[PDB]
Amino acid sequence: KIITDNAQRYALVNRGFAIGIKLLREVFDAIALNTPCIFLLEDIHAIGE
Amino acid sequence: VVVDTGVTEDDRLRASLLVQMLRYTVPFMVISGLFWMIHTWILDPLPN
Repeated sequence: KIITDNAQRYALVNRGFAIGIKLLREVFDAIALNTPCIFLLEDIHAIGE
Repeated sequence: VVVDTGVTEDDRLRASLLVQMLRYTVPFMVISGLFWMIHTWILDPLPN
């Protein structure tokens, strides 16, 4: 089974507060519950410049 | 003429053996179900 998600959906910031950047750790620790699995994450430069 | 049957002692002994296995089949399945409930729970859980 495979899980796919894009990174632009988590570069949401307002008032200097990045909301999605903990949404991401939440989805990570959810991936960690459905082993064995492949997690895709595309265009990481959106949160890696 | 020698009149015969087909129930020589061997098949009777094999039938009694089968009956004995049938008598044993239930407690063994009970203990196996228990062991595998335990092994699925603790001795071999999911990794995370």
